[PDB]
Amino acid sequence: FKIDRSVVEEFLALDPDAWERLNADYTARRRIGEACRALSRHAFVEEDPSALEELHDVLALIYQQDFSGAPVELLGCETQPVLRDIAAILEGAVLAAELDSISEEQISAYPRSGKEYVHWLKRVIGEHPAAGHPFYRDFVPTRATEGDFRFYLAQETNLDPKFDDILAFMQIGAAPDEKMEIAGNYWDEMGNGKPAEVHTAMFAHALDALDVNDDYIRRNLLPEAKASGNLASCLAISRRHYYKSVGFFGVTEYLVPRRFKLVVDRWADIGLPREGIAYHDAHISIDAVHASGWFKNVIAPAVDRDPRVGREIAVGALIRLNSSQRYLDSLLMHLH
Amino acid sequence: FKIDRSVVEEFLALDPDAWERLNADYTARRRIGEACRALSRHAFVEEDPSALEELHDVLALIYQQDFSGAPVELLGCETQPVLRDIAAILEGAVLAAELDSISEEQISAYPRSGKEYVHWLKRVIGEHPAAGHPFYRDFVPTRATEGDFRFYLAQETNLDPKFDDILAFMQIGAAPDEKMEIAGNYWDEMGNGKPAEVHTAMFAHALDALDVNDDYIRRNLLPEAKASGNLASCLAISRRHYYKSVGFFGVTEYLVPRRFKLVVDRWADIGLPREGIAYHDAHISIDAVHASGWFKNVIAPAVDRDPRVGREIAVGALIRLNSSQRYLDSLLMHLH
Ligand SMILES: N[C@@H](CCCC[NH3+])C(=O)O
Ligand SMILES: N[C@@H](CCCC[NH3+])C(=O)O
Ligand SMILES: [Fe+2]
Ligand SMILES: [Fe+2]
Ligand SMILES: [Fe+2]
Ligand SMILES: [Fe+2]
Repeated sequence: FKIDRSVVEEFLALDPDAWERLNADYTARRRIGEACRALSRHAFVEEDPSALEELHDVLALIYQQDFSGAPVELLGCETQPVLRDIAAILEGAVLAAELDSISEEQISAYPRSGKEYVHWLKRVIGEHPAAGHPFYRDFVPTRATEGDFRFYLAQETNLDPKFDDILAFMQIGAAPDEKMEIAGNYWDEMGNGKPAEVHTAMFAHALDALDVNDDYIRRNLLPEAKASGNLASCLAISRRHYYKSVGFFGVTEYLVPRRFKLVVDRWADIGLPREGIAYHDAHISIDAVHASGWFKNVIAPAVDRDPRVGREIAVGALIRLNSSQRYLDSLLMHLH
Repeated sequence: FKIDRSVVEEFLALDPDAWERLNADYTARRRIGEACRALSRHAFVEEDPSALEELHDVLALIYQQDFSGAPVELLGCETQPVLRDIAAILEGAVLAAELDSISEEQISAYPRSGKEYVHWLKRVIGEHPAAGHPFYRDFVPTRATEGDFRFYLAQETNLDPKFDDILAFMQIGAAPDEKMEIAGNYWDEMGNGKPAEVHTAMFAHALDALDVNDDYIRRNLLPEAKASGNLASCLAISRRHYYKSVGFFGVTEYLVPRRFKLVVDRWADIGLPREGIAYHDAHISIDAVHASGWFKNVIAPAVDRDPRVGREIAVGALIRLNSSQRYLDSLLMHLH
């Protein structure tokens, strides 16, 4: 028995009684798990490109159930016993592969106090090529066309359309200082209460401005873009990945202003719809404040509370940087 | 093989390799599930009081992992395959028992438009005895002592200490109007950014004012209080329970002002610490606004979007009312 996206699609078509029957059958569930481990092996031991994309198509479908409003037809279907087993197996393989790229020396030399840790982390980020990737530094200012930006924005649907809920998952159970900062960040994503300023709505308008429609996205989404989106989902939704999440989205906020400024200037230079740039325009200022608040009020207090979490935060930062690098290298390569 | 709280405690003591070994052994996992179904039968078919409390002690331990910041020692432990199977089985039994108390006629006669549905729901709530329970209407104004309030507050740790995260879970994936309202409610729970006004912090101060310490809570928490807390957790953390959640916490906001006004007036009448009443004092005004916003901006738009969800919202409201009734009846009975 093989597992792939269509198999999980079929699962999600079952009615509530079919799900209950599947959930009671641990022989069928063992078979599902074994199929997941085999898919994992093809994806990350063999590194078969098709199996890797299949694995991320499966994870993306499951996270869709975690992150999207459930349809009325699914309300009685107990999907957690099977979907969480599938996600645990494929996630474990995805994360083991990220960790294979991270050395112990990268994640252990940090100072064991909060303010010092922030300086160290900013330096560690600055050394990574993703912090100044040529897609933003060279390709965008000098060559990016409307067709380029439309392809790029399609990749970016992996993260931006769900940033508010990533923050809402993350802050669950967080200590007070960290929680307060993530809460204020979430409230900013929610337009501070003004529907026109909600960030997902403004991102959607940029997508409409370049006709980044759902079918264009489906055809053009890169495997590395899928993996980036899946990593962000994976880390946000488990409490135990919280400190990884802190590093992963700390890097994210930190890098947005330099990246979006390059996109915005080029977007205006080639006369693209001023309506669409509003999303990126906004974040250039906002995320300088978000990055500063995140370092000062999330990362530094967590490290001061328990310096052992500096290692987790560093892992999550490097996961963000490494996966961003693979995504931008693949993106630039497809854009020629 | 039997399952109980201590067995799940032992699971949570395993190291990451032990969890990985357990997760790969579907024979051990089948045995765990079968033990859960047997515990369920004792709890809800036999209605053995001890098995029922054991079942809710197990669920409470699992939800603790879902809602609490993970300790550094647990960060590498993949608990989802087993804990989610246990939760799915015990939850299914808890919810089937709630639904046994809900008739089809209760949840089908509603008007299929949002503003009308709100009037109908408010009437349905008004007919339930939990909407004017004698614990608040008779016992509190005339007899409640400091020792009574301390016992009561211990029961209330089932819900209030996690209300902000219940809202954060709920709003995941919500449609825009509903999301905006839940977001503003969450931001209010977060003191609108002022740490002194964060609601969990003010609830904790009321607990300190009466010495509602962790050991007092552990000894005095009633089984119905545990079930109330577990219901709230169960509904909030699954997307498919969202519309139940909408009814469950809609009833919650609606009932707070009348309930807290009675508690506050009596608290002041018997000279208890003015510091502690600040929590309840605040909510009397705030939750009149929260209830109005919830009906107008969560319930009515959801029903106007898809009237089929009126049935789910009604189920969740009645689950709240029924479980509140059992909890307050048991509470009043223990207070003599
Ligand atoms: N997609 C952006 C992050 C935007 C964060 C959402 N507010 C990036 O990869 O740089
Ligand atoms: N424990 C309260 C609900 C308080 C809601 C938290 N802000 C009740 O049962 O009425
Ligand atoms: Fe944003
Ligand atoms: Fe931001
Ligand atoms: Fe509150
Ligand atoms: Fe409220």
